[PDB]
Amino acid sequence: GAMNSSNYAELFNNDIKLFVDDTNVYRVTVHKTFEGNVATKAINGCIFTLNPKTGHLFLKIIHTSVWAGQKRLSQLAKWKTAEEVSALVRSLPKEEQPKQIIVTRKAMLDPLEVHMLDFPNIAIRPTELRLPFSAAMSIDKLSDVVMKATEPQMVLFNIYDDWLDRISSYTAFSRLTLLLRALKTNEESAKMILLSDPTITIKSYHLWPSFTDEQWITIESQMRDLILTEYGRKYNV
Amino acid sequence: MNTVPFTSAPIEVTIGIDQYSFNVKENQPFHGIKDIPIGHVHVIHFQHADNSSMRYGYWFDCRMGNFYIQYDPKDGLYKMMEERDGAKFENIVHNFKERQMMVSYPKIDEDDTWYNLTEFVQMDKIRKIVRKDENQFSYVDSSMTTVQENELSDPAHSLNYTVINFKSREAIRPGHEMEDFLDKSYYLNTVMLQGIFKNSSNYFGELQFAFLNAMFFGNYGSSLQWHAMIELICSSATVPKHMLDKLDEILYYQIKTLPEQYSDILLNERVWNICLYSSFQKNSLHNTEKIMENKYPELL
Ligand SMILES: CC[C@@H](C#N)NC(=O)c1ccccc1
Repeated sequence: GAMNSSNYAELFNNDIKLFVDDTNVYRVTVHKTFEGNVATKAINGCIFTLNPKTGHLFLKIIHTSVWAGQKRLSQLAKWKTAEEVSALVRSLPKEEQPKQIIVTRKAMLDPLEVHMLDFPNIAIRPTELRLPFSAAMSIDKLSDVVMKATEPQMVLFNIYDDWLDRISSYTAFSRLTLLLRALKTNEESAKMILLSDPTITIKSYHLWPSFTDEQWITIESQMRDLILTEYGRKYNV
Repeated sequence: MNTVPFTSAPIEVTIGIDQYSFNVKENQPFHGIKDIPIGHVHVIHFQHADNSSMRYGYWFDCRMGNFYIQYDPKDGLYKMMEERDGAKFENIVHNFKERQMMVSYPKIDEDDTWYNLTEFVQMDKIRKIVRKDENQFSYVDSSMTTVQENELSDPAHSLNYTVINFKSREAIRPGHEMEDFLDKSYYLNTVMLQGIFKNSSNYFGELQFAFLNAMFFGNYGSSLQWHAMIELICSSATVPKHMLDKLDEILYYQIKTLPEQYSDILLNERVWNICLYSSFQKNSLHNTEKIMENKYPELL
């Protein structure tokens, strides 16, 4: 059924699963036309498909050309996500195919289920979690590859860098979700926190800085502070 | 005009014949139903005074043989049977009519209700949905499950309605996933009409039989089947004009006849609101929408 706080350690067991998030698939800027009407201009997007256990991210870049001449783009975005996830599964060896796919928005359930009719033994699930994966485009290297794409392209990342060498997946996913929650609540503060010290760098093959265990505790504290804070600034508490 | 005699009425029972019904008291001198219109299917049906659960009954066509009812005290229901001795049957019926122990099928001359509810229903198709080939008539009750229900347990006693499933490979062409899921025209016109049903009359006939089972026996799989066949048409952008116009008439008379206090278990809010207000055919059911809004505005 649906994924929630109670069945949360299921994410880190040994049944292959993917989160799919479609928030950033159809992205637009809204602007005024010469005539003073409003119009949208689409910008590149991405499907955020993530193995929460391994950290493996299958970032499918959605080039604006996909949208040309199409109508009802928000609804088509859902079907396009579903088509691309199903092509991804089909590309994978049988022993790598997920046993479950958890979608972060319930509107993706029917689209994915229809595209996956060929995989009756792959469970398509919703979740009750308010996961912050939309903030993925606040990760500079991810944003950079999406905006530079000139054609459809799959880029493969490990969103945990090398963290799993030192922490469990459960701790890795908790860290990720805290970083992304922070980036979503106040991107500027969040990024300030992450880069303040110029002596901590981001390896070329990594997404986040090379913090020590002790430094990650401090960072994690600072992000929690931020998230409680902005919650006050917003609710006045 | 044909006759369904009753051997006797040993138990108190509410007897229905098509959309008419009447109370017979325990061991009341009752010997059947006369003046039944030829040319239509019919359904005789029963609700025991003691046990109002398990309403049951028999679909039949008097052109297909001489049928009578007889109570069985072992199995404890009124059973339909065929009399093969035509002379014995005429004699029995004539005696009972002379003694006036028969109720008359009470059709008002102006009244086309039954015809409109059964226009496309044929006994030969009923018998393929209700498989019991040794009899010319077909038994249905409240509890019988459908073939599709059994996929989600006794196959001999099932309703073999055409399986319809909007999220199935049959319904969805590879590579037309979005197109076929949002516009079911393919599934309606090619798979179902051309492929399975052959023509819209067999389609409407199953649809009407599903409703009647749903209304008369509160059969839940039948109600599901009726709504599914409606939804498949309403969700198809391309439907022959003649089918839409006939659907409007079909549904109109079902809604008109559906008793008011049975509507909340026999009407699916989601399907009706979608069909009437969201679907491709939202503008093509003028009569059905008008009666629904005047009679069941709550559902909408
Ligand atoms: C959902 C209620 C349903 C059931 N079972 N129907 C009847 O009882 C009934 C009886 C006689 C005529 C019409 C309707």
